[PDB]
Amino acid sequence: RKDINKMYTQDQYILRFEGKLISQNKEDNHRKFIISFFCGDDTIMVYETADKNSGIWGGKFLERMNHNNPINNKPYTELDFQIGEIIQLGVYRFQLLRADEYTHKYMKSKPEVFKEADIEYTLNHLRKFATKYKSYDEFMVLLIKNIDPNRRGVIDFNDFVVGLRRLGYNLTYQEIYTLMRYFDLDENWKLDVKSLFVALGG
Amino acid sequence: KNRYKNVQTNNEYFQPTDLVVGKDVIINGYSFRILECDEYTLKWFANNIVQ
Amino acid sequence: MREVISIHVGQGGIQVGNACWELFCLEHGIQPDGQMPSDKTIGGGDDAFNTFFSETGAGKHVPRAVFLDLEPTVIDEVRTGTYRQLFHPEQLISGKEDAANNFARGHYTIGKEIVDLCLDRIRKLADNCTGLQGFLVFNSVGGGTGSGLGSLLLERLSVDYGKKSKLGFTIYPSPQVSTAVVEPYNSILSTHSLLEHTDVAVMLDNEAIYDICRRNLDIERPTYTNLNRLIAQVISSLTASLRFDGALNVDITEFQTNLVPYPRIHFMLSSYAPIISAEKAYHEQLSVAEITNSAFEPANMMAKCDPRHGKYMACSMMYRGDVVPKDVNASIATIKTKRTIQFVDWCPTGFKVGINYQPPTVVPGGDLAKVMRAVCMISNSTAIAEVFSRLDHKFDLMYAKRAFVHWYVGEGMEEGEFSEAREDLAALEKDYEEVGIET
Amino acid sequence: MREVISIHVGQGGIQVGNACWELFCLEHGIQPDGQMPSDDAFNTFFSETGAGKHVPRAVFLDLEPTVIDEVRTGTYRQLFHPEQLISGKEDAANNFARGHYTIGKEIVDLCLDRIRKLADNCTGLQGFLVFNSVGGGTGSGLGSLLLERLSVDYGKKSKLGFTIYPSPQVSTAVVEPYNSILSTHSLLEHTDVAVMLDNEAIYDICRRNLDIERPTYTNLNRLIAQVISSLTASLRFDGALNVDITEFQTNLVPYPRIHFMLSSYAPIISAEKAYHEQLSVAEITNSAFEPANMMAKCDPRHGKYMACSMMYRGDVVPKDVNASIATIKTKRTIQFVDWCPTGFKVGINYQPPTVVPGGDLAKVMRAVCMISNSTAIAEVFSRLDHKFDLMYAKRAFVHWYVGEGMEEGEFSEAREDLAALEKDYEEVGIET
Amino acid sequence: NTTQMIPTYQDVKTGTTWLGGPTHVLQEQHIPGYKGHVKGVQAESLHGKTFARITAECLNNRYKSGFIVDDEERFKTNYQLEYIRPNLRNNNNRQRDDEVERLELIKAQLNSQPKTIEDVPPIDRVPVIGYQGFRPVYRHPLKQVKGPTEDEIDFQARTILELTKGQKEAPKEIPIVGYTGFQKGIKAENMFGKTFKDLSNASNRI
Amino acid sequence: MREIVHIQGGQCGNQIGAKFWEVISDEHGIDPTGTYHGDSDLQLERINVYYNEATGGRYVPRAILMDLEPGTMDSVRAGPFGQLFRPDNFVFGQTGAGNNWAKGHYTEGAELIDSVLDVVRKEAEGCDCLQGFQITHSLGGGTGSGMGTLLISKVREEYPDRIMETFSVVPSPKVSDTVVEPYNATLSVHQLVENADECMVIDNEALYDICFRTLKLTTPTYGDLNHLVSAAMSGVTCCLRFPGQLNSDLRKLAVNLIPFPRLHFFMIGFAPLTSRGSQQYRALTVPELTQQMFDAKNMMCAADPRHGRYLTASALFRGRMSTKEVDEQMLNVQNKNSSYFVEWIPNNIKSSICDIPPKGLKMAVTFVGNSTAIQEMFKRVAEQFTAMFRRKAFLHWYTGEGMDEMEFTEAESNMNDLVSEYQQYQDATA
Ligand SMILES: Nc1nc2c(ncn2[C@@H]2O[C@H](COP(=O)(O)OP(=O)(O)OP(=O)(O)O)[C@@H](O)[C@H]2O)c(=O)[nH]1
Ligand SMILES: Nc1nc2c(ncn2[C@@H]2O[C@H](COP(=O)(O)OP(=O)(O)OP(=O)(O)O)[C@@H](O)[C@H]2O)c(=O)[nH]1
Ligand SMILES: Nc1nc2c(ncn2[C@@H]2O[C@H](COP(=O)(O)OP(=O)(O)O)[C@@H](O)[C@H]2O)c(=O)[nH]1
Ligand SMILES: [Mg+2]
Ligand SMILES: [Mg+2]
Repeated sequence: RKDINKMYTQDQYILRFEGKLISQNKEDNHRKFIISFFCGDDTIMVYETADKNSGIWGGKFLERMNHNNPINNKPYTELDFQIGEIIQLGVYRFQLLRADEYTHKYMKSKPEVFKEADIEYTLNHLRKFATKYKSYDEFMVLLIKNIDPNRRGVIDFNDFVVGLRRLGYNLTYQEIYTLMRYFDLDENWKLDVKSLFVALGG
Repeated sequence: KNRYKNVQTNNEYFQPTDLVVGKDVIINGYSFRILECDEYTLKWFANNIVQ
Repeated sequence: MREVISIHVGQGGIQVGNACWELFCLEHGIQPDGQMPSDKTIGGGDDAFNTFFSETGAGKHVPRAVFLDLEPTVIDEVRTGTYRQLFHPEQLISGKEDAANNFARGHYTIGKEIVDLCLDRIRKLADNCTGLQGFLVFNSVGGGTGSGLGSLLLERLSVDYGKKSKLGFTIYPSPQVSTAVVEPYNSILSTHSLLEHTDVAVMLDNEAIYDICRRNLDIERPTYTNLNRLIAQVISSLTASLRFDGALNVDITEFQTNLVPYPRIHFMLSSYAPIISAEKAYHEQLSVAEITNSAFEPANMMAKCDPRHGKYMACSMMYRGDVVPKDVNASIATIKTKRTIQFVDWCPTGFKVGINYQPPTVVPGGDLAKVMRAVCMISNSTAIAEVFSRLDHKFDLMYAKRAFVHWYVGEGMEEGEFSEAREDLAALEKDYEEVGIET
Repeated sequence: MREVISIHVGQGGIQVGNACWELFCLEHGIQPDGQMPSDDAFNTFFSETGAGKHVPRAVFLDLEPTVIDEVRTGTYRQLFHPEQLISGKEDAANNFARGHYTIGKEIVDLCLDRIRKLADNCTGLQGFLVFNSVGGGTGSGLGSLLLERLSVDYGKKSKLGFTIYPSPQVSTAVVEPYNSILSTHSLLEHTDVAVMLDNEAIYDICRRNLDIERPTYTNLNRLIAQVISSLTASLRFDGALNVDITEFQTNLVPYPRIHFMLSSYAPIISAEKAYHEQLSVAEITNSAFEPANMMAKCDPRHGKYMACSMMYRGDVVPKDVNASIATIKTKRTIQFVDWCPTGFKVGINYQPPTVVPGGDLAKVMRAVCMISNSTAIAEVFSRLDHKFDLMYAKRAFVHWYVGEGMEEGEFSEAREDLAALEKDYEEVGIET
Repeated sequence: NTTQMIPTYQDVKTGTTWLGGPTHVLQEQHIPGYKGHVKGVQAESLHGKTFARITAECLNNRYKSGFIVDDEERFKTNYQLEYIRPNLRNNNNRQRDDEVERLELIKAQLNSQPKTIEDVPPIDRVPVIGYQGFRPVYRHPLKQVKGPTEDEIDFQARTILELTKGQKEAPKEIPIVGYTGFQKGIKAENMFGKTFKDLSNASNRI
Repeated sequence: MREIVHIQGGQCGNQIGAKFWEVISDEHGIDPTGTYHGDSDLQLERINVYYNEATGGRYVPRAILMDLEPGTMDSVRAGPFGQLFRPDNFVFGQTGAGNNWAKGHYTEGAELIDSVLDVVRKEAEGCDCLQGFQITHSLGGGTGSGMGTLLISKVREEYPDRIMETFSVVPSPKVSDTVVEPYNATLSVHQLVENADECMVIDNEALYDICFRTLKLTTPTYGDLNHLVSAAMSGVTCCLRFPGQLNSDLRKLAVNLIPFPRLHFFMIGFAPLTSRGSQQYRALTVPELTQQMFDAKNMMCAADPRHGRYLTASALFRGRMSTKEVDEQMLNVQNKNSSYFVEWIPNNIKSSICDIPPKGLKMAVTFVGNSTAIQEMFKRVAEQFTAMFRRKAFLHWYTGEGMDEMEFTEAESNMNDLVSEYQQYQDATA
């Protein structure tokens, strides 16, 4: 058989991601890769982007095909594809860099499927972790003194992952991106702790 | 010299009482405002329209 | 690095060319505006859209086309409608006066002063490209403006460019249903010039779809809306293999090298499947095994011809999608065992097989149900002679009373020109008979 | 340290000459008042005053007060040197004789000194750009007389002239044939390089590409304006391959006599349609030689090709030049003359065209200007003679000229030259 | 009119019917082969749109009746109705919105430097040294300039800000290049040198 | 772009346009003040087809008005849409034609017929591209026919590359309004045939029959007759002025309706037309067309249309229709009267489609097919000429203005041959 209802109903959806390859050599560390995921029949695709004058032979790197994770031995479902996660294909390893604005709307559209997408579950995910501190406001107070050592009122992502992981809390990358992307007033990847704080407390 | 529709009254057929100088009237997409009346005309208002 | 450009001329030429883009445009994600969505800001992948278009440095895309017509009505309205933004603003050349169905007007009177602009346009249109496989021109034969300009353009394409393969999808008037009053005249004269310049020509007579629409689509009041579209799928199928991954690809130049037995005889007829009402399409699986058998059904011939009235020289049929190649060997096999269809004597095998994986997309509000498995065929059968015989006679009476001739002479055309046409036809009926006789 | 002095004579140069400065100024970065807004190479047309505004390197002349004064009151009143706009009072009224024999004699002196003053600022004086239309009585001469003295006043200085010749059929005045015949006589043996700018060829540019149904002499300016900015571009910013004024008179004039060349400019596509195409090198340069784009009303196909030099501006890469030129050669419709086996002079510039405000021209990343000198040019010359031939036959409109100082024999002498110039063209084009 | 309402956005995403879809669950149909009078097939001569699709328009009471058409209901070219974008599978160009903004902004800025109220440098008060001209003897030798009245400049600012992400809409919608229509008095008034595409803004704006 | 102008000689033509220019006014949506008050984009796209533009923004037709007497234009100009016309174009004669063809064709017009020629010429020159003319006149009137033809004569001498259309009214056998009708009903035909391209013959008599037998009203008036005829004009150019699957311009019909150079006369009748009350009971459909398009009572021709073999015809439908019912029915429309159709011209029924329907109806059609049935009129009219001429009755009038009987003798001679050559094709067989 071949899923009949699967093909006719959910055919149109197509997700696009940008990523970077990890391997043994320096050879192809800086060139970029664009990953296309057809959810109609769970077929993975590899496409190559080559900048002008770069000298690399632009074109197709892998044809759309179907292959699976050796460890869990279960075909690919929509769950594994997430921002920052690494998917294993063939004898390569790819990393997802950024999502397609078409995708996110599709990404955030279906909670209960991509839980990390649901905005509400994200903050609380961090909220439920605040039980260790005796005083709730203490958990409020310390945060400002941990994530932002300089208390500048604005922070950048590279420190935030280290800053948060500095305390010890465990957040999968797919949760981290969703929070910051919400508070970017001018859409330049600049957090507003106050807006985060105001939601956290006021 | 033929019947003309009256815009002012629900597209009705005109009546003698309509003509009132000092208040404008419109006929078939045109702007008419009278100035005066023939002194013969004044009598006719002066014998029947009175109520 | 592979492409094919479109030629449009004649009222029906413009009208038909209308449908091809929406089916083509929607396939690649190109909305009417040109920027694919306002949302998808990744792109730079699946390099195939060059097969029909070109890139503009940044922004939208341009269809590789030039629009021509001698009337302002249809062309002008196309400048205020839904697709106002796609076609190049200056590429839709327009005339000033109509041909008025007078063939002589379109070949020696009014078409002379407008062919230059297109021929000028074609030069660059080929210039910007790199891998031009061949030209495709759609022209309703039964059009005084469509024909006279239609016939000429094919003439210059032979000398200025030459060996490039040119394809033309003409639509002769229906065997009994007719629209104009002098269609037979603009039939043959349009028939002569293209005889020795067009490598490929396929039958698309209008009436055939009329039965095609009713029998399957179940349309009791079909209008010109649904006649063109089903053809559009015909255009898509033939060029579908040149812009998507395929197990055994077929090239446009690999089409006219396997369906024209002699340089002289260059006509063939086609037919498509499956057409079935979306409200009842799915209850039958046009079945993968029986899809091909649907190909040879006379009732589904897009041309009013009876393939059963002659032998088959060769079949050019293309599927689409994920049909297992093994089925192609089997299903096609059953045809040979069939006795209702017989081949010519000298041709052992006349089947060219092309398999593609991409499935045909569904139009919005159209008739065809979004199907799983389909297939289409392009064939050259001696029965093609059947139509010409009926076409020939229609002129015989007309010239007998030389009616309507007087205006033609007023266009400067040589009366002897008509003389050659009937001489031309003599071989047409004659040559087929010689080919039709077994050794 | 490159300089050039601009000399404007007659209204036609006045209107265009006024037009040309807007194109340059906005390409420099100087506001209309002429004061740098708190922002070297821009010296090419200017001389610093030490502190403050800048004086354009131009001088204006005329025998008519109306046209010149209009500049001296509008937006640019503070642009030029206040006194340099020398002006007379009596116009020749298209009477060529009036422009060089009774009135112009005295007022020429003022011009000679002013240029005499302007050059002193210049240290490496390169040449002169002269603007003047053919269809002008005073316009025909005043430029000539300055041409005669200047050729003997500045020695071997190489110079150029953007003449504007009359259309094959469309003409505003009625005595145009005379001055044109003499004007060539006057300008035949005094100039280095002069371009063909007959107006009628210019209009045809507007309709087909800019899609304008009614452009006046104004729109003719900016489109013509780009030509001036074209040739001189290489001298006044960087480039991967320079081409100077001095390196023109030694690359387009094989013989001392044949010196008439017709140029073209491109691309020219409005801002409301161009965004559909990438504006590629291959598609553009083929527009340069196209018969529909030559700016002089003559057929670039009727005659042989001798040598054509083209200058590019934009962010073009040279390889788009090397590949394209090979394509042009192999064509079987544009053919080169027998005696010039190679005739391409390729120029490349980096800065983009300066989009005019506020103007009609769209925004593009590449522009092309081609200088064509083809044997077919003779069509303009011969057609002029026939008009002159029929007219002079009846001694018409003659007495108005002798009384101003013209000897009857003057008209006869010229007619020899044009055919004499006519004789040269046939000889040069004959293969060995 | 069946297509644009049916397969509604609630039908495709996480729904039952697909793009084509067996669209008989949502509404009442009659599975082709059938005889009778559905009350809306023979009378109104609806074209194309295969019989199955015709039914849904029949009973659902959408229709359009009367021998006399309500002006608009007849004044459409069928070209438009057939080929109306892609509509319902899954959910125009902002062009000329910047054009207007790119249009007035040029107008305003040029109107923001007239040197209002004797703000010109000491020079330029009188004409250039070489002027000729009249220069009437009995007149105020200097020049007088009125200039915009404060609020006039501020008035343009509000419109400029309002247009950018404001209630104001795109002006008309205009053709491409060669439409040979009347264009609302391009000739009745000269409007000669105005960059033909820009004429439409000059044409329909009035 | 493919526009036409208007000219109308005498009273007859002037009245025809009265309800005509009104009709062209309402379809595009123009009020008596000429201001634009439309709703959709269509109603203004091709407004140049009958109107030129001037400063101020008011739209007007391009109509040439001329007549030999002041009585008539002093009546129409005041009526609805009466102010639209260009007062500059107004010129006219001062003595009147006097119901005599002789007086109005050699004495009066000759001195003044240049006047219209200038007014005729100028309006044609200023346009971008000129397509054709439509002239309405009467054969039973003095100035109408007389001055009517010569104006057609001169124009043909200068514009041989265009088409010319003239709607002529010949006197039906019953309702004859002039005793001297046969002569001007006689002389006119010669001149018209030798220069005319397309001719449509309409008889007032058949107009009365249609009114009673279709509209079933009580007292028809001249206004309504204008109501019926004026619409018929809308058949020809309604396709020519808006979109359509297969546009059918004048030359499209011409190449598709004129089988021979010397047969340029047609007979037409309009549908639908139903009594006011019965409008609801009838169910308009394509089937409702064929039964009434070819039906006898819809034929505005005095001659019975079923008394001959049809040669060719064209169809210009109006309203949203799928051609399928347009096409299939016609082929049925031919076989069912194959004995009614000539045999050597296969497929002699033409069809066309216009998206915009006539006002007030969801579907309407105009039918034009070349038929020999008209042969009754020429034969019936012909018999009238020799009966009066042989006696030379009223001959002093014509002989009193410089004419002879040779022109009259020539007029009768060519008439028989034309019909005689017209009736030959009726019996032609393959
Ligand atoms: N398949 C198809 N055929 C059509 C269509 N419209 C018209 N035709 C056919 O085309 C024939 C006439 O040729 P056209 O191309 O429409 O007319 P033309 O080429 O513009 O010539 P002119 O009408 O004289 O200007 C008719 O007899 C129809 O059979 C259409 O929409 N689809
Ligand atoms: N391209 C262009 N040509 C112009 C323009 N104005 C005038 N001409 C040309 O100049 C001719 C008119 O004579 P001009 O040379 O201008 O006269 P002038 O410069 O005032 O000198 P006089 O004739 O002595 O007054 C016309 O035939 C035009 O061809 C312009 O604005 N642009
Ligand atoms: N269509 C139409 N024809 C009319 C009307 N009244 C009269 N006629 C015809 O006009 C003819 C008279 O024309 P006439 O004025 O003598 O023409 P003239 O002498 O050239 O001006 C009569 O035979 C009538 O048949 C009308 O109201 N409508
Ligand atoms: Mg046509
Ligand atoms: Mg002058």
